[PDB]
Amino acid sequence: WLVLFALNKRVFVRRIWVFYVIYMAILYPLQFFSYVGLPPDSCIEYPWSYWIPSYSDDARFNLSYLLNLSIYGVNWPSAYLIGDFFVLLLASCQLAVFRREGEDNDSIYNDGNFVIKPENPQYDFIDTKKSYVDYFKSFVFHYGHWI
Amino acid sequence: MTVPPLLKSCVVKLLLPAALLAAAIIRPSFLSIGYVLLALVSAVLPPIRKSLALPKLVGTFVIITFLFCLAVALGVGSYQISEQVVHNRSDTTLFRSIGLVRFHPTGTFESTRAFLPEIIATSAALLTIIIVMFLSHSAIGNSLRRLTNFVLFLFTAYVGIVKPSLSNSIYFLAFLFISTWWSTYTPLRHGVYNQIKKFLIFYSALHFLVLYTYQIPIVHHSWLPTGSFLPRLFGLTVLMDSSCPEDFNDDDLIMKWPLYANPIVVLVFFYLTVAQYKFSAASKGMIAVMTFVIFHSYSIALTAMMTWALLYHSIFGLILLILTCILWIFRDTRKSSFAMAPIILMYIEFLLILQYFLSMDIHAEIGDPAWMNFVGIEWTTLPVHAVIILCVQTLLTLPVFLLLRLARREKFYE
Amino acid sequence: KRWNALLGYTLFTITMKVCLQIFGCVFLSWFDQSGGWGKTLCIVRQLFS
Repeated sequence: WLVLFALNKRVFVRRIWVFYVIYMAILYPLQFFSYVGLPPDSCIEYPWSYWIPSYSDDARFNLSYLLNLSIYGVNWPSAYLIGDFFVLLLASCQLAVFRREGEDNDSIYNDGNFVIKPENPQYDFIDTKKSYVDYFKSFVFHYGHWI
Repeated sequence: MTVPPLLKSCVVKLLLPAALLAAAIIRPSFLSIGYVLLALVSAVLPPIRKSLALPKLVGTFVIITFLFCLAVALGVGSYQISEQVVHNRSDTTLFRSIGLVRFHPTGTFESTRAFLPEIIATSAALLTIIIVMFLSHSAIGNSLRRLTNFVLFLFTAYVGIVKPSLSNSIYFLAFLFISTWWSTYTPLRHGVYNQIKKFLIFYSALHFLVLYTYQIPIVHHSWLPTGSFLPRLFGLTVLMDSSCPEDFNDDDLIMKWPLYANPIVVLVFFYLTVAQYKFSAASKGMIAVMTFVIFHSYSIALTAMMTWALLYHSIFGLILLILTCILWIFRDTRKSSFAMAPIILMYIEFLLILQYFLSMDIHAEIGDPAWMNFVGIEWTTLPVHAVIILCVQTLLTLPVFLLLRLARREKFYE
Repeated sequence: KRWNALLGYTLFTITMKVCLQIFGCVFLSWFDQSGGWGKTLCIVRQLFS
């Protein structure tokens, strides 16, 4: 998802962000259900206990763990859930931003030519010294590529 | 933008042949012919001195290197893959001759050896790609030049000494010819010097070709055995014969320095020759020194001539000592040397060529004729002693050779 | 274009590292071979981390 996001312009991201947020909001309950798994009282084995019988028990356990498939009596880390929740928070808030949005966030190069544009709404911050915010602006928009 | 033309050109022209020769001496095959030829075509290439970018002829040679190296690497890889999929006969003879070798899991320098030459070839090809795509953007000096010409003269002598045979017989013949021309004190034309250098480079390239292509296991196994009539006469020694699970002559003498040193010595000779082709007490003190030098040159040369008579035993040496006492018995010692310098030069050069013939790589081919039992100079069966003794011989005959130089110089002064 | 290529290469290597995580945690048993081929793949395991 990250790869498809980064190497595409903002129009494609705007088109696919609803799909992405739906996918994440479906996976999160699915991931929690996978972490919970079947009750031990049910005494029903899982299909991924025999996906790779040619290997040792450790390999099968790690394969189920990386696929986030349920293991009887395993302590799932909370960091996974916290990270996925934060991804869900950011995805939902960015969806809200996407619905209420004009043409401010995307690139100014959608016109096609890459020469200096005739007029821009903001002054020449490099020569002027409006405030300390101007100092930070010059530092990060003039030496940010160095960082 | 700061592309160093000379630096990267030297890196190419020196190291890529260096790793080339390393991967060659790793294993011999038709890769010998092709890959050593790619090395030796460069020779003394037109330098990229920030003019006209890369030379057109140099660029053509380099792109030929691209094509040949890529084709060879791809062919070896494909043939190895085919052998792996499918798997001492004629097919196996071609298997060694192409550049492939059997793969076994039990070698630090052998298991890697199954694919190392093509890996080195591909690495050299990639470096050539990068460099070709990136490059497109005196009195003491004269004295040192003559000194390095003199040490190149001594190196011609030494590389003739290391393997006395028809492979170096022409080396010794060119040595003696240029030495006699230089001894007459006649300024040898730079055209003749260039012709001599060109002949030396051509025959040296032929020498590398024959010595290595003969080092291929199939050549010495099939066409003619190692140390047979032609190797004993012209001079052909195989260094490495160890191969993958299906090393020269004998190790009676452990050192065998000349035989092991022949490849590297002749290689550095080639490099020096191609580089050279491309490249108070007042006056009374040393004027009196030079006067004493010209008044005692015949004396010191004759004492060295005695020293030769001490070191080496022959009825020829008896002739040497009787001529020595004849020259040192009369009052006209300087005039006697002045008059009989050509005769003594002819005698000593004949003795050089005679001991050279006696020290040829041939052994028991001539037998032991009447000039052996009666006269008695050793056959020099061991080459370790032979190289040292003949080097002593030439470093000793240098001044008795210079005496004719001085005699001729004085002679045309009047 | 060059900066976007750097972006794409960083995302290429992030994907390769994530996919090699599972290759090293459960697919590492193909790496328990004998010498030679196993030695070479053991080295490539070292140099791909």
